[PDB]
Amino acid sequence: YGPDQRAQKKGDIILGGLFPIHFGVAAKDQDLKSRPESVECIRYNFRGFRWLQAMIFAIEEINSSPALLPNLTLGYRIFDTCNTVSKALEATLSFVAQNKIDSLNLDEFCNCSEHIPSTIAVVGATGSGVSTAVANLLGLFYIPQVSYASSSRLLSNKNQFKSFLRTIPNDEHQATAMADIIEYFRWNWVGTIAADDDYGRPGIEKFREEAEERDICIDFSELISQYSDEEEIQHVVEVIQNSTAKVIVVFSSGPDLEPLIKEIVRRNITGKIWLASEAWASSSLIAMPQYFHVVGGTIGFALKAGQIPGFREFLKKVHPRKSVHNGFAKEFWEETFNCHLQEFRPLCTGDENISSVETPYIDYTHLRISYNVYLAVYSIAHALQDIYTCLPGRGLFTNGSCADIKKVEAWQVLKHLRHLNFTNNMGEQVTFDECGDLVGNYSIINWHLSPEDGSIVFKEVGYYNVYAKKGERLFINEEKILWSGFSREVPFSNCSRDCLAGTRKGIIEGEPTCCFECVECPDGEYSDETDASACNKCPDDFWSNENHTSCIAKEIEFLSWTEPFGIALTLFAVLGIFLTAFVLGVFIKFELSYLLLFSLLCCFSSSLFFIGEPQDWTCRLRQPAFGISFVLCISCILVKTNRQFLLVFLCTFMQIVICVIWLYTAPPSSYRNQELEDEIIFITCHEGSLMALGFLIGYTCLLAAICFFFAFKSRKLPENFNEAKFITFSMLIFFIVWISFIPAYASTYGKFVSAVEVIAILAASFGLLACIFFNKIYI
Amino acid sequence: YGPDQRAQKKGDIILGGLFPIHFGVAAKDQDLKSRPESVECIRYNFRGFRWLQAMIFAIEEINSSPALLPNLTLGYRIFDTCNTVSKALEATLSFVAQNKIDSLNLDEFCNCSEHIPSTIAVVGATGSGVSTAVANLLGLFYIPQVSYASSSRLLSNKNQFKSFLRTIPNDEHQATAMADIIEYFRWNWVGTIAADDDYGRPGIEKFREEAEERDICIDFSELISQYSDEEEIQHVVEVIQNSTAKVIVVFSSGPDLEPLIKEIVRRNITGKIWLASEAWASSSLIAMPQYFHVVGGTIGFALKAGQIPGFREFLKKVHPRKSVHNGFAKEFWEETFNCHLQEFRPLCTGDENISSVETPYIDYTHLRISYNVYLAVYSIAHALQDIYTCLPGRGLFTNGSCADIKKVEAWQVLKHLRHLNFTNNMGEQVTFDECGDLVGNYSIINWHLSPEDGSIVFKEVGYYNVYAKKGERLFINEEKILWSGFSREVPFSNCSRDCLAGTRKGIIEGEPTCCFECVECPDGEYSDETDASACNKCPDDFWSNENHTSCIAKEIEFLSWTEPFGIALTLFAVLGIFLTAFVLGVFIKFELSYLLLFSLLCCFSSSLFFIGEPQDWTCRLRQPAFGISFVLCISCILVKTNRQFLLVFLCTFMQIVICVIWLYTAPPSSYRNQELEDEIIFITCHEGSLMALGFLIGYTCLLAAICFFFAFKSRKLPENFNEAKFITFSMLIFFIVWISFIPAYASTYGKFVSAVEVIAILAASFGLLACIFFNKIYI
Ligand SMILES: *[C@@H]1O[C@H](CO)[C@@H](O[C@@H]2O[C@H](CO)[C@@H](O[C@@H]3O[C@H](CO)[C@@H](O)[C@H](O)[C@H]3NC(C)=O)[C@H](O)[C@H]2NC(C)=O)[C@H](O)[C@H]1NC(C)=O
Ligand SMILES: *[C@@H]1O[C@H](CO)[C@@H](O[C@@H]2O[C@H](CO)[C@@H](O[C@@H]3O[C@H](CO)[C@@H](O)[C@H](O)[C@H]3NC(C)=O)[C@H](O)[C@H]2NC(C)=O)[C@H](O)[C@H]1NC(C)=O
Ligand SMILES: *[C@@H]1O[C@H](CO)[C@@H](O[C@@H]2O[C@H](CO)[C@@H](O)[C@H](O)[C@H]2NC(C)=O)[C@H](O)[C@H]1NC(C)=O
Ligand SMILES: *[C@@H]1O[C@H](CO)[C@@H](O[C@@H]2O[C@H](CO)[C@@H](O)[C@H](O)[C@H]2NC(C)=O)[C@H](O)[C@H]1NC(C)=O
Ligand SMILES: *[C@@H]1O[C@H](CO)[C@@H](O)[C@H](O)[C@H]1NC(C)=O
Ligand SMILES: *[C@@H]1O[C@H](CO)[C@@H](O)[C@H](O)[C@H]1NC(C)=O
Ligand SMILES: *[C@@H]1O[C@H](CO)[C@@H](O)[C@H](O)[C@H]1NC(C)=O
Ligand SMILES: *[C@@H]1O[C@H](CO)[C@@H](O)[C@H](O)[C@H]1NC(C)=O
Ligand SMILES: *[C@@H]1O[C@H](CO)[C@@H](O)[C@H](O)[C@H]1NC(C)=O
Ligand SMILES: *[C@@H]1O[C@H](CO)[C@@H](O)[C@H](O)[C@H]1NC(C)=O
Ligand SMILES: *[C@@H]1O[C@H](CO)[C@@H](O)[C@H](O)[C@H]1NC(C)=O
Ligand SMILES: *[C@@H]1O[C@H](CO)[C@@H](O)[C@H](O)[C@H]1NC(C)=O
Ligand SMILES: [Ca+2]
Ligand SMILES: [Ca+2]
Ligand SMILES: [Ca+2]
Ligand SMILES: [Ca+2]
Repeated sequence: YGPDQRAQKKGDIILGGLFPIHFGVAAKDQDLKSRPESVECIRYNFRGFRWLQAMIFAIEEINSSPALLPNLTLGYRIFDTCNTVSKALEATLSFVAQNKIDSLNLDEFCNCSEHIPSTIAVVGATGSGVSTAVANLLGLFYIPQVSYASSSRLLSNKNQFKSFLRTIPNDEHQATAMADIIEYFRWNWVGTIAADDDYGRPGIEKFREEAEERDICIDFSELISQYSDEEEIQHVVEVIQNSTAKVIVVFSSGPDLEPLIKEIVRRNITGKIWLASEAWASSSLIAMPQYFHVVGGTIGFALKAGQIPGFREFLKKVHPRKSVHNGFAKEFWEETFNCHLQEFRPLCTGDENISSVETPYIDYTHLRISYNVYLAVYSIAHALQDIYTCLPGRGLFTNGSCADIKKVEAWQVLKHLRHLNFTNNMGEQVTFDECGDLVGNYSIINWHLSPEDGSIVFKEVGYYNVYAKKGERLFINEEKILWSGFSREVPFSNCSRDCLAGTRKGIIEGEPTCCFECVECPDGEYSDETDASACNKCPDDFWSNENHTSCIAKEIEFLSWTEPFGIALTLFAVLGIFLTAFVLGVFIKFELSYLLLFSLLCCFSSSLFFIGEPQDWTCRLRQPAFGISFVLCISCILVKTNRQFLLVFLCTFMQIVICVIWLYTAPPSSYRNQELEDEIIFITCHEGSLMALGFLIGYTCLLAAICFFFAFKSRKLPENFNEAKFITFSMLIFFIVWISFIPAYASTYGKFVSAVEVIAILAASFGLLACIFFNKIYI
Repeated sequence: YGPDQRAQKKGDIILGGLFPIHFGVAAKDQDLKSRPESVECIRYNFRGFRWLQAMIFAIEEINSSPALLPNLTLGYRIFDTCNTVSKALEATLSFVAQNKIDSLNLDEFCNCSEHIPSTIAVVGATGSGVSTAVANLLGLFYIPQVSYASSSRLLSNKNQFKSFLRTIPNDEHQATAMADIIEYFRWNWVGTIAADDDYGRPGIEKFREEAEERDICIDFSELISQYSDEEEIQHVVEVIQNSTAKVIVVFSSGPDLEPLIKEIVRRNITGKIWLASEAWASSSLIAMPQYFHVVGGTIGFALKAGQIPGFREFLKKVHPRKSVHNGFAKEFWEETFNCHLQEFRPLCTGDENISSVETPYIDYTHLRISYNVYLAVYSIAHALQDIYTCLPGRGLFTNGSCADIKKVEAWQVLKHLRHLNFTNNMGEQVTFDECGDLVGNYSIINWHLSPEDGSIVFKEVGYYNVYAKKGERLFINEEKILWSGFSREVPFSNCSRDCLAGTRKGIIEGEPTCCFECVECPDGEYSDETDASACNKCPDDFWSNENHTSCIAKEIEFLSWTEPFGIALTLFAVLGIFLTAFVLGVFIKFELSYLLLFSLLCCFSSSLFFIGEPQDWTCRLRQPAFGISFVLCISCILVKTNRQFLLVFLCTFMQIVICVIWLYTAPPSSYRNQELEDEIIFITCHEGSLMALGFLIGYTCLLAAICFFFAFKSRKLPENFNEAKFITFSMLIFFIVWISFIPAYASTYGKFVSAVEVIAILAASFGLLACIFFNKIYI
């Protein structure tokens, strides 16, 4: 009853089932001026009719085989939901009629002797919003509903849907797989579009939750339908164009993506690559070659293919007249042949060949959902069989007491369906869990343009083994994948391009983390990693490179030990010591010849003890550069004509005591400074307050000025071959050297602050020897 | 029929309605050993019973008033959903019994003469998952459903729910308001918890979508229920503790938050402040004083209060025996008095006062949902009235032909309900939109502990005017708000604390943007803003401060024009020029007295033309510092005893020609360098390759060495009061000055590179005058 397009056949036990023979209802709206009448469905679904044939086929095979349910035939009242909740509820109200005794005891019947014998288990409602509406109704009467293609996670909530089983995997696996795919191809900037019903809406929440643990931040999320208006589709495609994310994850059904794909190919937005949900990844409404400019190379999902024998030929035996138990065969025939059956459109002969025309009823490669229909009706049969072969004292009910077959109630069938364990034709075990659902392995496909009048061929490119460990479930042989239909390289789909190791990562205010900016980091970068969030700081021994990479450029080594700018001065000091030694040999062969020889050799020989890399000892050894000059300058008070003569310890020991007092004041320690940036490693010996200044002013600025005060009366006086004038010239030369020393010493640094001191000491020690020894020898 | 707990009363036209008298069903599960029987509901809902009384009250008021629907009474079969889809569907299958003629024509009736006269409009199903299940069923028969409290956005989809109206606002406004609240108090780190049904699940998607335009990034999102297990509640509160976000947005119903609040107060997680959805913001299951340690100061939402007169006393007239048309009064009485009515628990007298005991049936302040029930049944009445007062040729149906009253069908009532326009007792217009829903203004509340044996008082702290402009809808008088029950300052709820203007903002890899890190930025920060994402670069005139704030510290001004380190040298140059001028006056009073006076005055007077801030002219004027010395050094070849004498242009004009050739080689331009970092603004005049070196070696290193070659025979020769020896001493002094000049010039910079040149020039010009003029005068 109810609708007048059934597929009815009697039996001892009647199943019943629901199928999408059409695609939706007529788009006309009731203004409710007249009495509102039944809406007509509009498009036609050959794949849905094939699914109906798959249910019918297994019913006939069970009824023919005596090895399963003998002496007992099965019936079916298959209705047709035109993919809508209203058309589904119209049918499943006629399912529960003889069951309407419990609450409404006012049934009275008065309509049939068998009173429309009760259905025992419905099969289906492919739509997930359809099954949610039907299972609310069939949970009052505990009739088991075995869906074949409704696959949302809301239906696995057994406090509300108390009688619901399904032979399709849940969608907590598929939304994980579409996160693992993006994690495998390494994108981080995607977009989501879901159908606004119970298939896409809770299926995209799982994807949003499971693509934030992998930090794939999502650009946009928009909801579509199949009854949306042009402003909504406009808003959606403006969001699509207005963003830059090439990977779009569409979690939607077949005919709900149709108004979006129509509009996008009408506006020619080429470039986006679509991940596909399981519903429309193999869909004859989107797999059209005129759409291939935009939809191409879409990575999809499909369930594991099944094998049904003889079903291919059972499909061929269809006829509008020969099928008495099939109300849909006629409208199928006149749809596939554009006829008009009699009992614009030509009248139909009724002898046509179905394999002539091309239609998705028979043009197919793999049984996927038809296998699930087949498995569902076999599972109902095997639960009935395990009711049929139960012995007393062994059953599943109270006190082990099982029940009969001829008076069987639906809750018993549900009880035996919960504890099911049986084997396929493909030899696999089939069990429903505590939430009543199979688990299977998806087979990832890819849409290819078959270039010999073929519309679109689906090339299998991998799988997704849900049985394996987490982290390793996804195997993609990615040699076959033609991104956007033709290409071979993986398209870029990040938000910002990952820039190099010269820079760190800086951000934009109010934007997701998957796109950034990158700015170079200065003065000690050592930015070693490729996508560092903050480049490090260089260690104190090194300085950053030109291109700011890892700092192996180290600091300075300013010592000047064997440098060619100091080796010549070392040679000059050696020649000065040797010129002192030859004069010593002449003055030995042929106290003023002893002390003013030895100390004058010492002040010229120990001057080379301050060139190179300093330390504690070589930094404390700069006070003998005053002490040896103090002893060598005793000639100016010892060799005068107005000369007891060994009393030079009146001032030399005073200088030694001042140096001993300054050894605590100024340090015996070389100190580094960092005055430049890159090569600024120095050593400068850090004279404390005034120690060297006081020593110099107490010895060398005093001895020459005292000798000038005594030889101011001797410079205009010849004595001992003009030794007075020669000593006055030597004192003036030493005063000139110490006048040249001071500001050039005070204004320079590092390598060039020891070189001036050693040059001044060599100048004094060479001058005091040359103005004395040559005049004393050659005369 | 159906259930045996009705509230039934006859009438010409019967309404029917659904109400949550209990809170849920018994937690026992069917193992399905026996035949499964009807589940019993468990808790009791006094507020739900008050809502039922509010429906009954307005039905009696309409039936008493002759000014609305005269000569026509109204009936009602009010059932009770125990807040479940199954208990609702049991009732609304008994609603549609006489309507079951269209599809199932096998009704036959055979049960009643009037055949259970048809309901015309149901009222309610407060649960949004309950109304979604009922409205799928009542859209086949086009019965108008007027919900009073189901308020999700899925129900406003008129392709599927073709007959559904509601007198409660949608929840696209409330989820916007809870984003505007957080935007007003300026947090950016919140957490969301929603009930896993159709009230919280699509209501939190609107909040997630509308709190990313304001960049309030969400920490966690977890779904709860009321039939969840202890592992799930454990997982949720571990997520709550394990995070640091004090603002938690709970979008859930009354009894679904109960298992979470029980567990949280059992684990004493104090500190989180709860934003409240409209459902549980005024709920007698969560507003309990023992829970106040955790739930306190929760900002809530409530609908606009209504005013019903006499309803307070109509509630008082209740009795289990006097109410013949109310099956719930008995179980209400024995629940509110712990009696046991007869026809552990004491037997009940049946004379008790209801206002004695405290219960949410009568302990209330504002009618909120009861007003919506009242408005719903008045709206049904007024649509019936506008059917009743229609004239022919005027109606809303086809050809203007309206229909009668005595044979009225439900779709006509739906047609008149769509075009409704009527006025309240509070004088406001009530219209349903094209999606069939009122719009109202929420009144934001806050939970306060009434400290005189009061449980929890709800203090109104503002509103949310949805009629106003976007951006300005939310008014919170925030002087009343006690955060966490007692405090007064707004609690901090950001992810990272907003740090200061010394630093920029750096990020952590794999974390949301609402928390960051902040690192100081070096060497030209000028980080002026308070939360800059990247501090700027300082301009070329300035350098960054110590605390890296806005760089008003500028660069150097190294010129030394009127400095006290150059003013003394300016005084020395003026005294040198005056000492030249007095010798000029003496040599005038009492060519070697003309040229060697004027050029020797010029080389000492023009030396002050190179101290200060240089320019093009003052940078080109350093070649006369060679030219004037070249003319003043002609005395060494003009005043000799072996002296035609005006042939000084043999070398002075050669020097002038070399200077003219060098005026193109070396620039007449002062050049800046930046050798230090902070104060490094210099000007150094950038001598080109060798121009000044060639000029110096061609004039001053040549004239003295040529004069020494001629006076080597004259230094041991007195002539003209020893002028030869005096000129030899002057030439030696000039050679000493030029020997002191060179490396101290080559090794210094900036301010201290002009000071050495001007000192050397003053030393030469003072020496050549002092060794000549005094000896020529005093003799
Ligand atoms: C879009 O942005 C993605 C950031 O999420 C980039 O993903 C990065 O890819 C790198 C490889 O290309 C990964 O490097 C790997 O790091 C692990 C350490 O965990 C190493 O063992 C691997 O050897 C190393 N791979 C290689 C080839 O060296 C990054 O870890 C990964 N980033 C993250 C956060 O996981 C995408 O590369 C980028 N896409 C494009 C096209 O630039
Ligand atoms: C948590 O983080 C929030 C960031 O989202 C901070 O919000 C910031 O608050 C500031 C005021 O406290 C805002 O400054 C305002 O900026 C506007 C310019 O658009 C000016 O007109 C206002 O005068 C100015 N307000 C003041 C008082 O100067 C920031 O704009 C705002 N940030 C954003 C992105 O909107 C919260 O302050 C922070 N919470 C705590 C406790 O630190
Ligand atoms: C699940 O997917 C896996 C992977 O494709 C399939 O496991 C394979 O099974 C065959 C037969 O046992 C083995 O030869 C292969 O080695 C397996 N692959 C592995 C272990 O990686 C499996 O058939 C799929 N289906 C089911 C129901 O498990
Ligand atoms: C909506 O909220 C607004 C704000 O509280 C209410 O508007 C006020 O209405 C009264 C009466 O007309 C005026 O005196 C106030 O000035 C209004 N407030 C404004 C304009 O900010 C209004 O009553 C609420 N309800 C409805 C149905 O609009
Ligand atoms: C797309 O970008 C343009 C450019 O500003 C803007 O005007 C338009 O509103 C955007 N559309 C959407 C849907 O954001
Ligand atoms: C769309 O673009 C593709 C390539 O840019 C081009 O081949 C095709 O003709 C375009 N179609 C339309 C309708 O613009
Ligand atoms: C035993 O079985 C009978 C009927 O099968 C049942 O009524 C009884 O309750 C059972 N007793 C037990 C203990 O299981
Ligand atoms: C029952 O199912 C389990 C796993 O689901 C399987 O191991 C076992 O073999 C099954 N029983 C039979 C008899 O096949
Ligand atoms: C909470 O944090 C602890 C500390 O690492 C961790 O062991 C635990 O798993 C966390 N719990 C959750 C729910 O993340
Ligand atoms: C919870 O904590 C509050 C304050 O820290 C304290 O007053 C209260 O006694 C605690 N309760 C329990 C059960 O620990
Ligand atoms: C006029 O009204 C009659 C009955 O009310 C109806 O049958 C007819 O179709 C109407 N015609 C028009 C043009 O509205
Ligand atoms: C009908 O409703 C509109 C707004 O909804 C209002 O302006 C008008 O006054 C109403 N009509 C009557 C008669 O009140
Ligand atoms: Ca399809
Ligand atoms: Ca933003
Ligand atoms: Ca409540
Ligand atoms: Ca992360």
